[PDB]
Amino acid sequence: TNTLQVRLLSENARMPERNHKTDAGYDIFSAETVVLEPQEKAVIKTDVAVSIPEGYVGLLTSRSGVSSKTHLVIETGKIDAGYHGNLGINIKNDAIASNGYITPGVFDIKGEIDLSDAIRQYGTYQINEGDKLAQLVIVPIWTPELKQVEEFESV
Amino acid sequence: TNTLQVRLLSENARMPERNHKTDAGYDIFSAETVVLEPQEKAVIKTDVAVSIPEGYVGLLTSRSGVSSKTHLVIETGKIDAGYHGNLGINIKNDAIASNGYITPGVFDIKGEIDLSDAIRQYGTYQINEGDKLAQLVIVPIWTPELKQVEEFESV
Amino acid sequence: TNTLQVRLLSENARMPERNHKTDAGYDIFSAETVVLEPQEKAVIKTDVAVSIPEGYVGLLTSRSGVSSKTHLVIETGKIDAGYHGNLGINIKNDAIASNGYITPGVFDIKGEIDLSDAIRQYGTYQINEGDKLAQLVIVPIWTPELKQVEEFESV
Amino acid sequence: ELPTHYGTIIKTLRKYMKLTQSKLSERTGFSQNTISNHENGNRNIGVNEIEIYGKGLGIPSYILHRISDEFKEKGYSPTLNDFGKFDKMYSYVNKAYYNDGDIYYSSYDLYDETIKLLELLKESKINVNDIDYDYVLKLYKQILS
Amino acid sequence: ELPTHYGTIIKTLRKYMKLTQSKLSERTGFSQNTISNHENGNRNIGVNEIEIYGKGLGIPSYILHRISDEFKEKGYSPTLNDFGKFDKMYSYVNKAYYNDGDIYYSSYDLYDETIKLLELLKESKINVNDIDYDYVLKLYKQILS
Amino acid sequence: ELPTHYGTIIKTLRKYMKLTQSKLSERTGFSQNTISNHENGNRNIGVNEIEIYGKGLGIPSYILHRISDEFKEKGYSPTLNDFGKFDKMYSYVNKAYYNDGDIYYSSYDLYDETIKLLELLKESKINVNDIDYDYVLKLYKQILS
Ligand SMILES: [Mg+2]
Ligand code: NI
Ligand code: NI
Ligand code: NI
Repeated sequence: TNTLQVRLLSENARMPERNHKTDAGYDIFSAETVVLEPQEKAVIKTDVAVSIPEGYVGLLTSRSGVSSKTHLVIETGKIDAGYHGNLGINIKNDAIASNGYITPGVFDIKGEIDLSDAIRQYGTYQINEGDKLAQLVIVPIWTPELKQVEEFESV
Repeated sequence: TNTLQVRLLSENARMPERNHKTDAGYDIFSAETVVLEPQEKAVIKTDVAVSIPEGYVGLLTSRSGVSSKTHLVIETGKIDAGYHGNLGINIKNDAIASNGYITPGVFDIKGEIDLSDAIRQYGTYQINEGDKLAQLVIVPIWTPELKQVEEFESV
Repeated sequence: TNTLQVRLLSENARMPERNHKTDAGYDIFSAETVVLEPQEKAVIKTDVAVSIPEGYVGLLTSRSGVSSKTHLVIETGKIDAGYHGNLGINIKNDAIASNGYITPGVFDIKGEIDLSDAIRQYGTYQINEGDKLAQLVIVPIWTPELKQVEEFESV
Repeated sequence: ELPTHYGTIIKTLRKYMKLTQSKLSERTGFSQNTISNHENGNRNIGVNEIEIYGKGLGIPSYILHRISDEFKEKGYSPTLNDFGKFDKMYSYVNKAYYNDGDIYYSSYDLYDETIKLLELLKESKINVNDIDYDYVLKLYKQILS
Repeated sequence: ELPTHYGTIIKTLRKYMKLTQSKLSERTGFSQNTISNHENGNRNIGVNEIEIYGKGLGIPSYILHRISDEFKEKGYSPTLNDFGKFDKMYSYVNKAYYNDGDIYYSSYDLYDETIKLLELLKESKINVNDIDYDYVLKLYKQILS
Repeated sequence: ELPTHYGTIIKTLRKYMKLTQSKLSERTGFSQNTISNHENGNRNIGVNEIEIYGKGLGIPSYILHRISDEFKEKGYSPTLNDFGKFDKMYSYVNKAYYNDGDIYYSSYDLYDETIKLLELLKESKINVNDIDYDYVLKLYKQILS
């Protein structure tokens, strides 16, 4: 039917966005504000849910500007058909803490630095509610029955 | 024909597992016991082989519970149609070693710590034979002939 | 029509290569020489452009020999249909710098060490023009219209 | 050839699902003679045959192998013995995994997790029949932190 | 139900694209009465309806939401006011993203980036109509380093 | 337009595969006149034409470019000269890559790896014809550690 059903789970949720009908993916937005010091990990809530149809998988994955200009690393999540809960973005700040070096500055998702409320390790990121953090790409799948064999054989 | 042929290469091999006909992937099991100190890398044997049919690629990839609650990082392997050898999981422990800190404790694939036979750097993982480490997702592919052009042109 | 259009953007560009008609991907070559000390990042130019047809996405991704025998980490780029610029490989050297340890040696893409012109941190890689760094895998995609719903409902 | 205790596993399961040897054959496509021999320990059963029994029983095949692993570690299967409780709890657990982010992204193994939830209840003399989804969900999140 | 200022956003946009209420309906499939009520502030508009207006106007839907976000931060939309300039600049910006590696791999948000380019021009009293693609491209790379 | 030494590469290869200029045309779809001019150095050959010769010769096209790269580094191609040995060895190497995990996950370039295996044999005066798959496999793993 060529439509994807979407649930907005809160007032902080943003409907996913697309530029161009031909684009591979839908940009996905953080619903919360998160501070990650170096080597810190989190799963970041979007307050969005989707219904991937049978025969597909959803790929929740990174964007070139974010991953090449920051140390934020996103591990591609595989969304099953029928997972209907809150979509989460699986993230690590893979900067390394440098000896001492402490600072009131925090980096953002564009690689820029501003001034924060506290003293932390140099290299800390702060993700904001509304940051355009990831994308969703949906691809078809093959899901066969398994057969054990002693030797492989022609189809 | 909608069946996938599988070879069990040893008595430590486990047949891949699936919950639900609609699930994207087949869970894949370690056939060996491996200790990885921080920043250590290995390709971990499964003692399983598969025959991916022509027109597809197999994706040997991570699971959300493992990658979000441990420092074990899996690099998605691309399995060609016609690769018939032992499937390997490409893994790094991306914890960083903290100064001294040494310990007899080792972390497992659930993020928990137990007591080991030796003294090692704090942050060391131990993977056990039978650990549910990765999944296999199979997707169709386009494999065209290449044409060089001076300028792009409409299809 | 089963052909992929390719533009060679310079004399350092190499036409992508494939062994076997059934192989998942096309090997992709660096067009430049780049030194990456530990934790250093770059987007490495190939001087190649492609025209991915509508309904697909191109995946610019790693090779098993490179990622399992070096610390070079490649983040899979998603190439949109209609992106016609220079293809770039998104790379980090994820070795950690060890205290002092400095050296005139640099590691290559095979994990081997040779002698360089300068003194740098132990763990530095040098990528050469013509290195077989990545592959390109092209998969079909679903690109539906979005519908907001209060509750999910059967298709 | 798989171990012979698979015969007991299939018989006891067939009985639990309220199916006759004839009705199972109707869904599996085995001969009634083959089924009886399978359960009696006559014929050894193969891995591919276990996949077919699972489909006919309406149980995920991997669960039969997990039961068998219990036979090998001890000499019997507590899970098989109290399969009714496992059924009830496994259903809550699946509903949680596919509907709650805290479970979906943290879970390691739904079967082992079902068993730890039952074992926790048993240790506090609580009956599975006298509790609901929301109680399990709160507990399940506790064991995943 | 979306805010009522969406009515103004759709009217002003409809007018900019040189379309009549009847002609928009012909492309959207709404009733002329529905469109008028939408613009007048009678009917509230839904998110799904905004997706349809976008398609009919030949404007990416997300842009309407960004304009609305300007209404909420200030009390009006500079972008909506100078939409002709935004159109011109957004087109250069898109041509750059899909044809130049330095833009494609570094860009964070094409809309915000279009606006920073306009704001830079305004601060140096330069008219968008008197410059070309190559001037914008050089500047755009500057703001992405 | 590609270098003219490609003409020699295609002639010598055509001859090695025991094919006539007429029979190659039958598989490639070039004119016999075109083929002769290609080999003689009359017509320059394009990259797209090299893809077609490869298919007709039953050789992966990239190999022709690698041979040409040998021409450019030295002034001749050792590989082309001893192409029969390269053929034999490249076949072992491919069988190893697609059937053994140690090769599949460690290999960097099958062509360069085929050549290092031949060069090692030559340095110890060993004849490629007098050894088997298992000897090569052991050696190949040695050069990948
Ligand atoms: Mg790291
Ligand atoms: Ni059940
Ligand atoms: Ni526009
Ligand atoms: Ni050959």
